Amino acid sequence: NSIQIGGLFPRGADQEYSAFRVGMVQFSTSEFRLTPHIDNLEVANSFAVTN
Amino acid sequence: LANPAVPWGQGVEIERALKQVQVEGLSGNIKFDQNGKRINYTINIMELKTN
Ligand SMILES: *[C@@H]1O[C@H](CO)[C@@H](O)[C@H](O)[C@H]1NC(C)=O
Repeated sequence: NSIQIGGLFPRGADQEYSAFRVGMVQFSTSEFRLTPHIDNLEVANSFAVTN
Repeated sequence: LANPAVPWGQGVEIERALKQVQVEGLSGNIKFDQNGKRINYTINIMELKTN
């Protein structure tokens, strides 16, 4: 039950990704497991966001 | 979208070519600065009257 979910973290955002992982650990369940793919980028950049 | 994006060299030259142009047209004197905004233009101030 692997669920692929993409994610976008603006470079320089740390505590957000930290709380993200903590949320992944605490809310993890035997039924299904979320499988995030993290890619850091420039959030203001439209090209980067599109890519 | 191919990552990492690689730009063509010629582009910068074409940009410079476009920005360096000074011509006469329907908008009046046409010239641009380094950023591409209009410079040396003339905006006619008009008033609607009886005639
Ligand atoms: C042409 O426009 C630029 C941009 O405002 C200005 O700095 C410059 O003084 C202008 N030149 C003349 C001759 O009006």
